[PDB]
Amino acid sequence: MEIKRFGRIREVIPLPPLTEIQVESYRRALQADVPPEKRENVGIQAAFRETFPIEELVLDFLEYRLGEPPFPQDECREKDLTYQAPLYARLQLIHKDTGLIKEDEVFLGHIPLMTEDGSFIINGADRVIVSQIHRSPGVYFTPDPARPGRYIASIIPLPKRGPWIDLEVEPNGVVSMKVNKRKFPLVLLLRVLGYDQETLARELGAYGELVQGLMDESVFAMRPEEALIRLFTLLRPGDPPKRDKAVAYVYGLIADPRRYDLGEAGRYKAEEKLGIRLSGRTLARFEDGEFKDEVFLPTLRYLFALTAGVPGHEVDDIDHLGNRRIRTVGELMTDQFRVGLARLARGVRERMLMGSEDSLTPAKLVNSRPLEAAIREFFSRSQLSQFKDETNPLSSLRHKRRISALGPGGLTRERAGFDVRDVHRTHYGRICPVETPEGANIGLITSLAAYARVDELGFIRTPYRRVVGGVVTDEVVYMTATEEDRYTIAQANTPLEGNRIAAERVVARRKGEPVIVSPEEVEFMDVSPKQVFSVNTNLIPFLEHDDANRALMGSNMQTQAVPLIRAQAPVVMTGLEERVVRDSLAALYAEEDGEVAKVDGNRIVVRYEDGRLVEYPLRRFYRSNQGTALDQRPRVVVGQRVRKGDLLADGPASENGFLALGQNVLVAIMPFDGYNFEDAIVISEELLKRDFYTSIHIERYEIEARDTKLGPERITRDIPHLSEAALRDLDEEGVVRIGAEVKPGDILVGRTSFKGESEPTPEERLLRSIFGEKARDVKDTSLRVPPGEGGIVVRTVRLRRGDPGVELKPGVREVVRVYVAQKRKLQVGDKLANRHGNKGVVAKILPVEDMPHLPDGTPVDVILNPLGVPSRMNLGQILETHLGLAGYFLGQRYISPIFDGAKEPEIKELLAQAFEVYFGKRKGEGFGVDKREVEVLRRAEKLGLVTPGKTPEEQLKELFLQGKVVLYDGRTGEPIEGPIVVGQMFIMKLYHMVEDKMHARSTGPYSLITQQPLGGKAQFGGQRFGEMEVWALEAYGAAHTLQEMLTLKSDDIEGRNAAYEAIIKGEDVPEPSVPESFRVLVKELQALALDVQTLDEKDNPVDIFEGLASK
Amino acid sequence: ITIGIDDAVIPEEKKQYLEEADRKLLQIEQAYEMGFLTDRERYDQILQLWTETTEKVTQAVFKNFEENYPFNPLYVMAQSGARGNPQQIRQLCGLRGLMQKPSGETFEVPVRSSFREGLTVLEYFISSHGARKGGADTALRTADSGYLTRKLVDVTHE
Amino acid sequence: SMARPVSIGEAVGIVAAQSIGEPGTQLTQGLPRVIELFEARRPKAKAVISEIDGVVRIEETEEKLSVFVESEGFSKEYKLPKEARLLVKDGDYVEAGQPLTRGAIDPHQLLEAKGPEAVERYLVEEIQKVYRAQGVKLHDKHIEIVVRQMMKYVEVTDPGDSRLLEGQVLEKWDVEALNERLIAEGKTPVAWKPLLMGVTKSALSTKSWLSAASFQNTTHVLTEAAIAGKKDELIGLKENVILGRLIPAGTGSDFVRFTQVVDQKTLKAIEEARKEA
Amino acid sequence: AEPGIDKLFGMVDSKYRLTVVVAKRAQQLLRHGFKNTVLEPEERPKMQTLEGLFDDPNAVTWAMKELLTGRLVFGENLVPEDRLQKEMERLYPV
Amino acid sequence: MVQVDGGRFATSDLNDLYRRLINRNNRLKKLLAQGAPEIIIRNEKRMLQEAVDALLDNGRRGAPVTNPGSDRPLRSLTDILSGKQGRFRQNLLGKRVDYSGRSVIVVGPQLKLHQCGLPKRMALELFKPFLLKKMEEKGIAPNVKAARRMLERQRDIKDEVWDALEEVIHGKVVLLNRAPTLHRLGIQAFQPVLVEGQSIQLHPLVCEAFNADFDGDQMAVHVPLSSFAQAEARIQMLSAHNLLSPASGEPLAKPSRDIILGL
Amino acid sequence: KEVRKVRIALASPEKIRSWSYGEVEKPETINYRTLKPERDGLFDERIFGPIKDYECACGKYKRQRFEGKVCERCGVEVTKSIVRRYRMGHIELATPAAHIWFVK
Ligand SMILES: [Mg+2]
Ligand SMILES: [Zn+2]
Repeated sequence: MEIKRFGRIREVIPLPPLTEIQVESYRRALQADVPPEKRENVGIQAAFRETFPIEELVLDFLEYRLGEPPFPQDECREKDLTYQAPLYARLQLIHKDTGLIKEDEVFLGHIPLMTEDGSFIINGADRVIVSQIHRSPGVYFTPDPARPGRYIASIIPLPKRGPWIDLEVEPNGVVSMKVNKRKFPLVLLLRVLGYDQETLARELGAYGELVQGLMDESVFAMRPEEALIRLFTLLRPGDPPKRDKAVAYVYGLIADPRRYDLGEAGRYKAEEKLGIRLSGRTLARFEDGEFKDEVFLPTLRYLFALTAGVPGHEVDDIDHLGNRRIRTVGELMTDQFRVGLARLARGVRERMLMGSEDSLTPAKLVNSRPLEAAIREFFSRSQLSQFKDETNPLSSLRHKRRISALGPGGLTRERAGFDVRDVHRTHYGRICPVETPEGANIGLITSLAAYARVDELGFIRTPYRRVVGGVVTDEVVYMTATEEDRYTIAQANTPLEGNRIAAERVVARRKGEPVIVSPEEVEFMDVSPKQVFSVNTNLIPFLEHDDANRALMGSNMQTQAVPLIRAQAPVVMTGLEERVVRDSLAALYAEEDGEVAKVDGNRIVVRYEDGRLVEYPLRRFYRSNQGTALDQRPRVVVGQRVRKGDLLADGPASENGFLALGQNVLVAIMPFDGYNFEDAIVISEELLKRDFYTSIHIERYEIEARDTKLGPERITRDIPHLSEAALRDLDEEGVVRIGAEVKPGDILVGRTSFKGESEPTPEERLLRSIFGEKARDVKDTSLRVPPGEGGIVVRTVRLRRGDPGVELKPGVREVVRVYVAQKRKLQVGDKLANRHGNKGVVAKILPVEDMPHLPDGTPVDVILNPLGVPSRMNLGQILETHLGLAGYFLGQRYISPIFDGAKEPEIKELLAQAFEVYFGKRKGEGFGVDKREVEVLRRAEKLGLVTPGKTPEEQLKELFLQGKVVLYDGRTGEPIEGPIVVGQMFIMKLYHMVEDKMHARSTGPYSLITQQPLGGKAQFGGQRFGEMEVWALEAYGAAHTLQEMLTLKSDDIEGRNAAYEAIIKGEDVPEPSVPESFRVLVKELQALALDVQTLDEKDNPVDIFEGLASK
Repeated sequence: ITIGIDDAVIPEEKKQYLEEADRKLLQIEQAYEMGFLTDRERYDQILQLWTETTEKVTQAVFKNFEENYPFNPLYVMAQSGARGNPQQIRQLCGLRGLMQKPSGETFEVPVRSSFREGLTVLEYFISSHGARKGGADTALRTADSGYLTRKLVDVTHE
Repeated sequence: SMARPVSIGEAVGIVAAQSIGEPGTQLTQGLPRVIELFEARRPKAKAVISEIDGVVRIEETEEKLSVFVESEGFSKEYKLPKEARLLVKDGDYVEAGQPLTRGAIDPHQLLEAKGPEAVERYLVEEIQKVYRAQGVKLHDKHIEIVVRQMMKYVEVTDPGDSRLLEGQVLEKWDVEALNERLIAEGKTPVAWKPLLMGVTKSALSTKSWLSAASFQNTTHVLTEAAIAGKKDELIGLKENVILGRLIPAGTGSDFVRFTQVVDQKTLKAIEEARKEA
Repeated sequence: AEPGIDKLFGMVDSKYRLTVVVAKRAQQLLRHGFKNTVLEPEERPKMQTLEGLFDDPNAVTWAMKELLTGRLVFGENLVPEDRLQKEMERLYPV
Repeated sequence: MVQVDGGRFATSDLNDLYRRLINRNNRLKKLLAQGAPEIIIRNEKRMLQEAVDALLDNGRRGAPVTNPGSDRPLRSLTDILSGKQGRFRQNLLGKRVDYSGRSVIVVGPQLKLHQCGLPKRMALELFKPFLLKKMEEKGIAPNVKAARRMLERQRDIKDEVWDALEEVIHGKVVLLNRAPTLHRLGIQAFQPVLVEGQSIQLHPLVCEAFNADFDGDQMAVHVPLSSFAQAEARIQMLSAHNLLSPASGEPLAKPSRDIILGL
Repeated sequence: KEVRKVRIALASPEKIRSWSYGEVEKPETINYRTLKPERDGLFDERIFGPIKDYECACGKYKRQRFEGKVCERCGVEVTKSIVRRYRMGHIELATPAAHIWFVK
């Protein structure tokens, strides 16, 4: 078919690997490939270098090595384990004196391994790690809020690597250090670092107004070690200030590279800022017992130069992207690993002080529990360790490229301001400005831009072409925001005559500001408009006619699509719909050339040109995290050549390598009989006739069997008082056979439970002894269907204790897991959307003959309310509809890139040809105009739509060029009184439906603790009844409704029992006397040694208990 | 009642008003070239000029709708009061106007286009600021509103 | 909601609070200014008003702006910074309570100057100014209700012949009832001062110990429950909800809680059987 | 809308009095199973089924119709309720 | 202190408090019974005051005592009374409720103003006891037990039970509700009409009073039980008798988008 | 009748013992082997009434015919068991103790 393209911009680079951030970060963090002598000082290697040796008889570090998972990935997710490798470390416990070198190869727990696509398999659950942004370390300058002419000089290290540093101006003229919420002088530390009045007046004598304000000679009286004892009394009051204690303490806080570290990126930023070059990444150098200089006096000079108004000295925005850095997954596991290593370091420091000083294997010197517990806790319960979403391939991709600011070392929801939610000036091409969740998480959770890459330092780099003269090059350099801040970059839409720029006066960003520039001062140029937004936002065609709000809602709503069993690629695409399917790691592609050997529904054998006969298995009918069918339908046939990279098998939610989320449906835009009122959408039965919008959901159930001290549990084909008629589907061991359908409440697994000893009621015991159904030693614990569900059992899993590689919580004998699927069609009350955010629930399915229809008899399928458009300013769906109309009548698809696509007159040309191929064809069989269209045509020319005097054919041409065609209501035959717009539209189907929503309850189970009805729609119960509803009831004053709401429909016992008894007795439910809550409150108050006197109006002490439990 | 893209009719006085704005901006920068005014009052006069031209083109749009297409569905929706304010109709036909920074200071260059004529990328990156501000304000607003009602009904409860 | 005189026994205050807090989710100075006027706290642009009437005699030195309100014998002088955008001119006789410069007014100053009534009128005017500025139609009735609830508490200046103590706080009704009893008992009445307090404090200082006990600061106000040794009267609603009782409103109002119904014929027979004895 | 609701507001000064009146009347009519009505067969609240026409089971419709007629004296302290109950049970048993 | 299915006892900490108090108290009774040296007498009285403190409030003085092998502190009487989950605040303001239901909404244009659509499954699961009483009152099942276990199977749903169901709802009224309820029109009363599907139909002219639209918003539904509650609903809370704002007296059931458009 | 006012006040040990049906002595709630509430403990049914209606734990009467008479062979009388809900015991201290609220 014809696949037309558009656009006048040819890009020079392709898109990078989209998930390269996660896998690249972890692969850098591991170095499991490299020989150990080349393991650079980064990640696990760096942590092992810094935390070793142990100093107490000395043990140090040689190298590490990674083992292997005992099970493959699918087996690991089958048995619900963690895909991990053991870590071994070569160790040399070396006593300095006796030369005893106990060398060993210790075992240090397990490390979770990344999957191929970039996920993690933790206990069978599919999880993922999201990056965490924060402020970069280094040195910064901020305006002092209290003193407006002054500033605060901040120095911030790595997180959890020491406190911050606040250089401040005291109200006199001396400057002071604020550390650990405490103020103390700075000349004290100058004296400690060896700076007398000489050096201060010798170097900083340019601005003596604060340097002679800084001057005091009493600190120059005391030496650096006496100043050290002095500051030990200062910052640690109520402590014995020995000189050795003070040296050790302030070495540990200031010159310790083991507990304190300036960021390497922060060191680089400080080196760029002050122009100086640092030796180390600490605050002081512990040398000769004392300390020596790192960066104290250039910062002081910068502070005074900014204080004196010297040029080249500027405060820095904390939200500027040159000052905030990302933390990938590898840094996170590195830091958690560092915490575990410090924990085991202090553990073995404890253990070094015990034991015989000779008989020590290092294996018997170390534990593995705290490190493994640290990593396991981080991968299980930490905030960034998200339960990975896999609804569609795009949703998994977006959740892989998410960026948060929350979590540890971040921000809480209370302390969240507005600028943290705001889009900075320099997010351009680095963070998508429109893709974010709404709600409380707005402005914090986001995603990376498309062409954005991350460096090793943690700064977002961005591609730009250079411009040389009036010529743009073909190379391209990545930059940060800081390097972007010294140029003048023109846009990408600017016209070019070859590499010569075609325009005269260009638009450009100078320091992120729009400005009209001559072509000479252009140094750089954007690659493509696609470098602005994210990959979700880059899917929406005609983005330049939609508001940011509905674009946000559409871009988020595309993730919640559901794969269809007869899916479709859209008729309007943006070109990016194959790179996402390729890099999603869902479909299957040919590595090597050759021929298709064997095609089957479970595996594909290919003869390669190498001659290696390779067979790919096909993951077929895979349950998602959220109960979505995943499978790889094949796409080729035996006896057919391939190339390197051809499509072999169609992955989930895809079609021929294109992305397939919804369906291309014909739709007209008009109000229809109130069914369109407030965003409700109307369909035809034709969609359900030809299986459109049909999905498959696999629900997984579970039941455990364990050991009970009251007699352990067993699973069998027999349970007290079961007819076999209610049992005809189990196997001989008890599980249902594969293939049977099941209704709600029917038994999946029949599990016994050995009974305790208690009392049953005498009447139903008498019923059991009179009817003829006695009791057994055991009672029922059968797994039945929760109500409303149902369907076909597909796959069973029967684990046991006593199998290889099964690891269960103690007590458990065996567990059963059952997979049940169902094929959901489209009914009333399901929620649809299209890409421009115009969503809504379906309202009323109609028989097809009611629906309006074209003059040829083709009926429309979906109706849409027009009035949801203009208060939203999302016009792009109308251009989408026009293009879909042309593509319907010509049978061809189109690609319109973002911000460079088909404008009006090209669509006018395509609609002209489509009008030809429609109307000349229907004229070709001898069918001219109708009376009805003549009437609506002259009524339309009464509205200034067509110029009058023309033939009806030319007017119909003009209406078709307008994108409106005539229509006839199927209910009544006459035409609609105006021309209506209609065309094809790509429409998805959203994830949630009524099945995990709709439930209702009359009576049933109760709380075993509070006697309330149950909660959650899964557990049969009733609704939460918030206090605002109580306020509404009091505003109506319907009092007895409120009282019966608080007791009779709730945790009262006797009232609800009498109520049910009276209703089955068939009278009015009576009114309770003393309140159940009243009575228990009186007894709680009397429990508190507090008499409460319930009175009448005349002080007679009225009893509310009727002397029931009172002597 | 349907919506076509041709229903968003652009009146021809838009570009003429923009020409007058261009030459007045020229004259303002020319007066700044002689130092005859500060850049502060220059900024102020530019804001003044763009605001006045915005009002003028909105009036032009509405009188054009009343003149030529009284049964245009967009103007019908506007006058009926069912959906729409005049500002939304101006954003669909005239110009978007001006947006401001996260600091709240308004940019000295406006959006020259509607949604119908498309947008330059830079204009979208400008208007994203105000859109993000509005969404954040609503999401902040909800819980504090419920909180206010709670304190009020607690003090008046009798 | 019925375009008619209100039925007896309706609960106004819940309707009042709901109608006030409903369009607050459509507010962008806005909702903090609304909260400020409900808290009656110290404002930001604390304008200064007149307290004693007289003419305005401004004095403009280049570094200090002073003003002199000048009666027949009282010249009260106020000292203002230079940025204070005024409201008056020199040689202007103004009234007490009327402000001199721009900016909002602290309500305690107005309580000193013009008593409680202009305070209530000013609060109503401010809140209606905000709500009409946002384009939300709302009858002032509910705001009147809650601001009358705000001015309920009074301070015992000097106890006199009373059992009570000085500096004590109570409801205006109780000091009025006990004072009119005192002048009916031949003893001297108590002197009380009108006392504006904040809305959270107005809910805090209530006499119904159950409601305030349940309300908030539940630890120490439960220690106040331990303190109490008092009786409750079950006047409000919250106590009847928390004790689960039939609330005294709507159908539960005591004006209509015992309304009998009967037919004609058997009523006549019962009455005849009554009158024959 | 329930019929004659504006005229029902025309009868009693207070809507809550009307509410407790119809509630108590419905309770009486349920406890003596509609044989102690004041209406006529044509005044009975009918209910149309596929079988035909029957008396309505909801007592509240009967109470509203009876109050629309004007045969029910109401108020407070017309009689102590106990003797009302005894002679109501005596004249109208189940 | 009750037995959960796992063998554990869901246990109030007050039982543990009472046990420790009884242990220390009878221990010190035995200690005074012999005439012990006074030092352990002072220490035991110290522990006695500590224990009765922990019973009155674990969590005032020193460390709040926990169980051995638990970081979590206990729950004393003050923890029972006070708090967001206590008696006073929680257990009367904000609860759960029988006879309820939850669904999604959808427009129904053909209804009258005081009507709302109910799915047959929902009305079956709600009006069950009335249906039981009427099914016994008809000749369909002898007692409540036969009618119960014949409604147990969904194959047995004949047409007579639907006739009984539409009998017993004649003039009954339910309550519609949407979180969050700002003002008193957030809960309305409605007469039900049975429909198909799995969704609550709704009249258009009330949805803007709810400030609710059909973007997928959920909904809750309750049912009053007493005839008193029925009259309380049908007079005041019925939507046909609530047309003007209690805020300022304007018609909240005014027309809206398509209606005003057509006119 | 009906309640109109609620007065809260102090306590007194005599009224404490008036509310207390008896004394609690054993530090055991119920059994674990037999799940029986032990005698003179926290869940001792001869203080707080039975668990089931109209029955004694020895088994003298299982019917409504008697009411309130204490069966001596177990110690529980014959009643409705919901008096479990409204019944208190007491513990006599060896030495008086401070209600810590007035302290705290
Ligand atoms: Mg919604
Ligand atoms: Zn026992």
